[PDB]
Amino acid sequence: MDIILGIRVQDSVILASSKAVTRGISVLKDSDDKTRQLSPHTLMSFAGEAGDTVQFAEYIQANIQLYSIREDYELSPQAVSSFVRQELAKSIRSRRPYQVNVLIGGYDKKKNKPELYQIDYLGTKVELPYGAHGYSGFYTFSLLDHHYRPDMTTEEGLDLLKLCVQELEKRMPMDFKGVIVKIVDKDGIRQVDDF
Amino acid sequence: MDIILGIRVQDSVILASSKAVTRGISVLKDSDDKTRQLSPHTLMSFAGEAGDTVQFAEYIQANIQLYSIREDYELSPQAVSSFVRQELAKSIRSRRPYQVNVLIGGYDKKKNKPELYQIDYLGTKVELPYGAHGYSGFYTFSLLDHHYRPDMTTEEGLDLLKLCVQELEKRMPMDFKGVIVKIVDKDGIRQVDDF
Amino acid sequence: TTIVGVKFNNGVVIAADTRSTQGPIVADKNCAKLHRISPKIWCAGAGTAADTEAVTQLIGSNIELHSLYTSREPRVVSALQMLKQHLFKYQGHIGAYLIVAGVDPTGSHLFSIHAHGSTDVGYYLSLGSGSLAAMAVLESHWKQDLTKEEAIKLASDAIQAGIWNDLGSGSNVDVCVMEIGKDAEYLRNYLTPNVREEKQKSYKFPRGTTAVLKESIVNICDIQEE
Amino acid sequence: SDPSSINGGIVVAMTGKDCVAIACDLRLGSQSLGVSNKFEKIFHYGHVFLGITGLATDVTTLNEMFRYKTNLYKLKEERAIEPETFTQLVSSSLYERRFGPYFVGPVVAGINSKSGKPFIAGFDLIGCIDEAKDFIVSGTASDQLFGMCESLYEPNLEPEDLFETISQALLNAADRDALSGWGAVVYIIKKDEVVKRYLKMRQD
Amino acid sequence: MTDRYSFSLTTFSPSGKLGQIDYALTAVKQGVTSLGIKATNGVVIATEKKSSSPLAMSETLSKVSLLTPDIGAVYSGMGPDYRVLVDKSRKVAHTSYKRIYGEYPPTKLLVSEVAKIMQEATQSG
Amino acid sequence: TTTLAFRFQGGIIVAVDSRATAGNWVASQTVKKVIEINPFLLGTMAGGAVDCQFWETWLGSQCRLHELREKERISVAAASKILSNLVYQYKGAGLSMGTMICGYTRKEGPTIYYVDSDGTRLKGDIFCVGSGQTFAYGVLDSNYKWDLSVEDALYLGKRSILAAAHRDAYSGGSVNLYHVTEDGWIYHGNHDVGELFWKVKEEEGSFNNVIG
Amino acid sequence: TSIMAVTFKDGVILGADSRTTTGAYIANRVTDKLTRVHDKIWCCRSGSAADTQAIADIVQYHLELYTSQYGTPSTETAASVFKELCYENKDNLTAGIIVAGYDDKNKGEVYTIPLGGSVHKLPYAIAGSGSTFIYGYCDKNFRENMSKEETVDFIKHSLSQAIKWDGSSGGVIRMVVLTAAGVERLIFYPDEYEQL
Amino acid sequence: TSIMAVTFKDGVILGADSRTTTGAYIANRVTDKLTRVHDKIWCCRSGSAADTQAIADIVQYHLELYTSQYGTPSTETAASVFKELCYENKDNLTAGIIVAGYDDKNKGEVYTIPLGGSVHKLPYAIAGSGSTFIYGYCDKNFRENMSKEETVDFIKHSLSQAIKWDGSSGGVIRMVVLTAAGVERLIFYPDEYEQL
Amino acid sequence: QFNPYGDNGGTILGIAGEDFAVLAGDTRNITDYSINSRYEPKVFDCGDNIVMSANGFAADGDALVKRFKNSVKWYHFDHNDKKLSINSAARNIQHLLYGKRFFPYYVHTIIAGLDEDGKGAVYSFDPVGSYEREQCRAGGAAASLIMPFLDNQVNFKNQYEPGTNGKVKKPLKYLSVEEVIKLVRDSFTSATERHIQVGDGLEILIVTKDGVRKEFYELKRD
Amino acid sequence: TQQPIVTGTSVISMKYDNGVIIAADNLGSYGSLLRFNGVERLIPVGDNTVVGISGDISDMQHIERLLKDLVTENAYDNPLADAEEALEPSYIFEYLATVMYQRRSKMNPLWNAIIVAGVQSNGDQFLRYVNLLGVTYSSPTLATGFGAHMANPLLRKVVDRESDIPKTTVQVAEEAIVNAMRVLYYRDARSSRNFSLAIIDKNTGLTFKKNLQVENMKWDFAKDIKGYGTQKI
Ligand SMILES: [Mg+2]
Ligand SMILES: [Mg+2]
Ligand SMILES: [Mg+2]
Ligand SMILES: [Mg+2]
Ligand SMILES: [Mg+2]
Ligand SMILES: [Mg+2]
Repeated sequence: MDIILGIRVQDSVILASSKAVTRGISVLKDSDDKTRQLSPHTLMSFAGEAGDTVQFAEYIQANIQLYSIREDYELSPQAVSSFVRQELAKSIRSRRPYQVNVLIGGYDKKKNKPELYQIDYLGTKVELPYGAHGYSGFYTFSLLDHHYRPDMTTEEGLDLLKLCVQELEKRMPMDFKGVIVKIVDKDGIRQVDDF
Repeated sequence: MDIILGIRVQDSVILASSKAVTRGISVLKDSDDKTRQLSPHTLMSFAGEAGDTVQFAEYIQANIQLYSIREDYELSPQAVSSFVRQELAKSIRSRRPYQVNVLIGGYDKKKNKPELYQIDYLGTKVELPYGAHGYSGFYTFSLLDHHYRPDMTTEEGLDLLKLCVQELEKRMPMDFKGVIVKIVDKDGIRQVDDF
Repeated sequence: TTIVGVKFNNGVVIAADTRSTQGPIVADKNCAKLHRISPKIWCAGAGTAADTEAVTQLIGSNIELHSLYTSREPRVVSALQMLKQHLFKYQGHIGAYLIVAGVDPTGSHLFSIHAHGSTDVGYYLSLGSGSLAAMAVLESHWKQDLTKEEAIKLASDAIQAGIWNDLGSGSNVDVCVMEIGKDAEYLRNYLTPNVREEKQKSYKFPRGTTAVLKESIVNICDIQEE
Repeated sequence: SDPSSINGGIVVAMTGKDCVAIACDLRLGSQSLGVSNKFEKIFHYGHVFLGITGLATDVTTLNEMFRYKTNLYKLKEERAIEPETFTQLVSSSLYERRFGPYFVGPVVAGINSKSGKPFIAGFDLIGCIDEAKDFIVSGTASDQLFGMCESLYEPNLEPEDLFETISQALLNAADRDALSGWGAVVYIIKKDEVVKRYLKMRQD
Repeated sequence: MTDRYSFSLTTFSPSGKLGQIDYALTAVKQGVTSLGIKATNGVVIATEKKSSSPLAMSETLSKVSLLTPDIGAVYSGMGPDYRVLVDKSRKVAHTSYKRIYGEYPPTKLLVSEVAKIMQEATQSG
Repeated sequence: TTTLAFRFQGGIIVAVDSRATAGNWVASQTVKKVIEINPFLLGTMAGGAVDCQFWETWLGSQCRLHELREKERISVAAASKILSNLVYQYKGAGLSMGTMICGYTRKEGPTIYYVDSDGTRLKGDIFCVGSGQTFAYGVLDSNYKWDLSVEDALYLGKRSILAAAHRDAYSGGSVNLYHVTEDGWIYHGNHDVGELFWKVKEEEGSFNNVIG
Repeated sequence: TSIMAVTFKDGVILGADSRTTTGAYIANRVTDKLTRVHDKIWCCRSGSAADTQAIADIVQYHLELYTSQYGTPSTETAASVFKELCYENKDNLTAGIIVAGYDDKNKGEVYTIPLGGSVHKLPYAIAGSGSTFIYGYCDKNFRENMSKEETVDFIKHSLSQAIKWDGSSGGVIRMVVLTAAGVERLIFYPDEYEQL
Repeated sequence: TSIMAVTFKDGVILGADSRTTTGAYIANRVTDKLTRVHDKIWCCRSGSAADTQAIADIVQYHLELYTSQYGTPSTETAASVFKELCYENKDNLTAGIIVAGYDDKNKGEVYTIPLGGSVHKLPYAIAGSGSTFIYGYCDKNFRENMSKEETVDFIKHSLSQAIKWDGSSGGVIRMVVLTAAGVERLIFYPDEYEQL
Repeated sequence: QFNPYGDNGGTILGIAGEDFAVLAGDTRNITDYSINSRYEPKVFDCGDNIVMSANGFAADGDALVKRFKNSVKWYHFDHNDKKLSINSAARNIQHLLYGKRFFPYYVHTIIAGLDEDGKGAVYSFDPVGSYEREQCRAGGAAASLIMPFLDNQVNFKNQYEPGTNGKVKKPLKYLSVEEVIKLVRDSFTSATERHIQVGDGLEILIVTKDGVRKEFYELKRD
Repeated sequence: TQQPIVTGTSVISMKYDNGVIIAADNLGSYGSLLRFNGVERLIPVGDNTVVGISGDISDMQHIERLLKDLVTENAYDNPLADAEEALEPSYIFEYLATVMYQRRSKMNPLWNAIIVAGVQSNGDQFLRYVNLLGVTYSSPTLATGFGAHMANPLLRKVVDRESDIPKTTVQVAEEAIVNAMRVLYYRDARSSRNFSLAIIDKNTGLTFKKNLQVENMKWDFAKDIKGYGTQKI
């Protein structure tokens, strides 16, 4: 798929992901949710080749849910991101690699800190205050570089995110049909239904 | 460029043309007028390869304006369309062909009839009640086939045109930044500034 | 690379230059190209440097185990046979081009081995990008019944021809002499005709020239007691 | 397309009097796009230091692999691995992927704990060891580093002088490379103390 | 054909004894005496060359064997079992160490590898 | 490369970076990407360096011949069209050009034409061309107003190049600023990105991600 | 390469040049292309040196193991083993081998095995790049039941011409004589054969 | 194609086979490859039939116009005209021509013009696909100042072998004898030359 | 297929002083891994106190230098023996190069001399004619090895004044001709060590108001 | 654009104290076929210059005619054609170099490598190279093709730099050239035993030697070489 953004503020991680699914010459859907809840305090958004994206996301989801049951314990965002990276690093030298890029937004309940991890299809992991995949960063990073502060509130983060989306809507040739925004914090995961 | 539509109603011809100009990754402009007035009662919209489109359109404009001065007389839309077709037919077997598709909307003052001509870069001319170029027809022709009547008013034609644009905005992946609409009738050419 | 091998009266000598390159860039100015397969069986490698090192260590390892198993000193023909059958199996993908030389109870031997698994016998051989320059010298001055001192001279002169005339070869000359009934003598940097001249200037900086943001002690030690 | 120059970055290592120095830039990119300015390329296993340039996923993977292997080494051997031994381990580990290699340019640096001898080594992506006395370079500005090191370097530099030499070698090399920079780190390594310094440089 | 003995031939008896190991130790007890002494600047290992016949050349039968340039081995018990263990010990010093680290294994780790081989013959099918 | 130009109340701001690369190798940090066509007209350099240099100094010669013959300043429309018609003749041959022809005349006011080696000629208010164009556009779009002061407009152009210089690997070195008025352009100095970045970081509070 | 094998009254003689080239560079000017797979079964090798060396070594192994079990193999048997390797691995081999041997029962025999892996029993065979230039000469001058001296002259004159015209061939002319008397090696230098 | 020209005591003789193939199909089995550009200057043609026919026709025109102005041309002059066409148009021609002629002053002369468009004056020349197989034979059997009967036998035996081995050559052996006496055509059929 | 281009190696270096300019270049000429000549002059005195070198493909290099020398000669004929200023020479060379825009001279050209105010001047050209006045420019095979060193030692890049710790830059003090020649020699000595195509000899042409002077130095021949 | 058909291999040459020596074998190869054995590839121009040519033979014959035509043209309206206004090596070379570069620039090269050897009016040695690309260079020793790789190393041991030229006699120089030709015969698969050698001396003039042969060859050691590794018989 197309645009996926992430921003880590003071006490939460915000993931924004486009709603469009374009298969061919037509936009088949304009309400697609490009994300999966891996654990109560860990959310993963994804973009890449058709089929591989959802197949990979659901496979990771199942594995983390399995771990959660076995140990009766939620893995830290760092631990989940390392597991995901390894799977992608394993994938790149396979017969047919997963063509999937992901952002992992999580709230570490032990450290009481939000954490955003950016991982591409090669297994290239980076922890960031804000991140993106594909061409999304080209349009948005100059705005994020300018306005971002580590002590931002969730409401300020959403305003900076709106500015990023507005710039995308202005200068991107493709119509990505807006974004679904989700917030990850100490209380868990919730969707901002009006954006 | 991208989308150009045309519809011939009872007493006028309406041409709708997208405003976007994309150069690769960015949308450089969102207010581009993809049309030239060839004579007081003849308008030509155009879409194709960069540079060639405007170069061709202005070349035709100059030639028709030259004819208008020499003879002190406005050529009929049919005559103008035949001249344009020949130039494109000449072009296709040249060293470097004009990669330009055009719609010619004109009001014949002698016959008191609106006329719409569709000509592609090969020099393929057709007179139509409604027409398009590229992928525009794929989205819009089913609506036009259904609703179109030869005795439509200009206001009804604009409403049917809005429905076509709405369908394009819904199902096309590209953001063409809306359309500039112009009406050609017995009084000449005018732009619908709110659409 | 320039590598040569020269037979003489009571043994064999191999030699090599000491330049290893990455395209047009000199990675190491004093590379050691003379490798040991066994105490008295040495070889020089050209082509893909990792492959030459890797294939000599593998065969060198299997040669040692074979020597222990048979209670006999290793033979050059064994190294040759094991090298060629390995290289042939990989159909040239292991880019190892070797000159193998040594002494054993059978006598003194000199072979060349190409990456596809073909081998050759000779009294004088050269391999590498400077092999043509070296072979010109060998074809001009080689004779039958060379002495130890003449063979060392000829071998190093052939390497020099490569050093000066071949851009892929340079720096120093390494030599190893394997004589019958004697320990093989490895002569590292036998010639040193390419020492860099003193620079016009010292580029030692004043302390505090570099701008620094943060300093910290790195804990290399283990977790401490108490 | 070329895996060794997608992410960019550089590592340089130098020997001095009773000390070694290893340094790297902090950039990680997706070709033209700068992605991270905190991507450190130097790691350490006990007192042995390893810099790795090239494809970033492989840099990460190999670090995790050598941590894995040096940890088992220590449990069985009951001692920390030495630079000379680790160099051979890096070489063996790379060559076992001969026909499907990690796209990296590793650089080993350290001081032998028993002999006190300063040691550096470099490798190609496939395992060939370059054991230079003076210096080792790696990455997308390796040509620039070769030029800087060749002119700036002199033998038997004291730790605080060596710091200036290696820092200036890295900085000016990185400023002539589009895919290197965005910060830098320098390790000064002595037999029983290691100092880590972050350098101030242009951020373009 | 096929090795259809995929089960252990050494098993715990009711008393907790591993019979085949005890019986192996009994065979070692019958074997010729060998010894080892460690000094400050060296180690010595020694044994008797019990010649089965005076026509036999006892020099060809090596009871004391080099494993690596810095490691040697001697035994008591069944000679043929020793000979194959020496072959495996020499090879494992290369395959599981020298070809990885570019140096010969330390005494304790080579011993550990030999011990592992002997343990496996105590549990494998 | 990152080049921009935008129209505003006080005329036109032109801002460019200074970096030139051949692959990953940084060939130069001191390249002039603003061609001074004449005292009243400016052009930006992107794509092919020589193609922009050669044909825009040639353009200056054509503009000079125009005002000698017609005894009148050439319009920005006419100047831009001389260049676009020229490159259109070469279309297919492999010219590489992405430039903004910038000027301020009586009849037109401040005018910017984006001219292209494919033959494209677009009049507009804001243009950004080069590998770092997307980064510059972001800062421009969110901060641009017609009623900007000459001081603030100059800073906006400088800051937008800095944004690109930071993120885009093939942009950097230094920033060149120009202000185009009706009486001619005014040069506003060369600004090293290295020194500018830290200065802007501190004074503005931006680039918190970067450690300084 | 120029190689040939010729049957005559007392047995068979194998002949070959000594040039091995890498492009236009002569990598070895004193190559031995006459190789022994058994006491009195030899072969001439043309094509990929790596391939033909690998094949010959395998054949020598097979005939050594054959001899241990069933006694001395026939020349036909040796040719069959060559063929089996060349035919079954035709996709990965570039080998053109002439097999020549002496039995007491069958006397001198020559078998040629071209690229495809077929077998052809002949009175004499020629092969290698230089053979093209002497098809006419050899066809006109070969006779059956020649003497040893006549056959040596026939081979010497033939390979002399092959060497003269083929740049890929040259150096010394090596020969191996296979008879009841035993195995005799011959060598002929440029100064001898060039003036013929 | 197998073609040759041989100088001898009384002049020169041109020889050729008669096979013209399109792939493996023999399009013409009785082709005349010995073509006349002047009374006593002929040529043997190999390569593209269209090219060599076009060249020969142009040369014949040039030598006819030469003769009208300057009298009888030399064999060297005819070879020069052939060369000029072949060399200057080397990118668009596939022609291998042997030029042979008889002057009274110079007697029998043979010039060969290979693909590149170079000229080589020789005592005798061989060319065409079948020539490869008789380099050895012709080199061993050619003598200078042979008789007419010896030269006919030399050419007959040579082309017989070329035909025997080359599938692209065959049919009849045509010959043209150029001497002071005049121009004599000879033909030799398969039943005659195959049994040689 | 015929390839009209080749690589003759070599490395050149131009440095502009305060009242002087130097243009240096190694004298080695190569193809692939072979040496053609250990001494083949690459930097030329073109008259009017201008020195030039066109490094890369030597045939195009020689052709361009030859045409520029010719242009200097005809400039004198056409304009009453007027001296061709370094800036005018630079613009002229652009047109020579751009003349073959679609079949370029495969060279990296550098000229050096004095400007009309008597100050040191160096101009640098790409293969197709884009040019620019510069203070410091290395060209050719070992350009990537030399330029970073020059950024550091000529322009004092990344060097700060001790004690201030990154707050005060090292001041850009003017270098003498003797100081520049030291940096040129050390640049080529280092390039010779680490680049296989560099070596044999170093030839330096020094331009001042007094005229053009030459200096030659040996380099390693391996 | 073409491909070379009939080809000539190495041309080798060197300077000595009083002049220059140049040599080249008499072979015209047709791929791997050693087709023509009597090809002269050293072409003298006047009594002061010898042009040695390798590569395509048809282009060599064309160049041979250009040089023949150049001598004719120089004699036109020139009373000093055999004196002060005779053709110099430097004139002949510059002409060829111009032609070679023009032809490569039209994408239709003369597929050759050429060495012009001679002695100038003032007694100076002239030795310069030019090829199908129009690339030119001069050196105390020059060689084309395989000669570059095998002859130059040997010839450079005699004259390693400019200062070694006055120390090198014609006997030493000729000896080195003849030895180099032997080495090329051992190792170049497209070479022949027969060659020509030309000496241009400022005192004794042009000495052109035809029908030379490679002699004193070492082959006896071949008898002892058996098999490719393990074979004893
Ligand atoms: Mg990533
Ligand atoms: Mg950079
Ligand atoms: Mg940047
Ligand atoms: Mg094979
Ligand atoms: Mg030959
Ligand atoms: Mg060098």
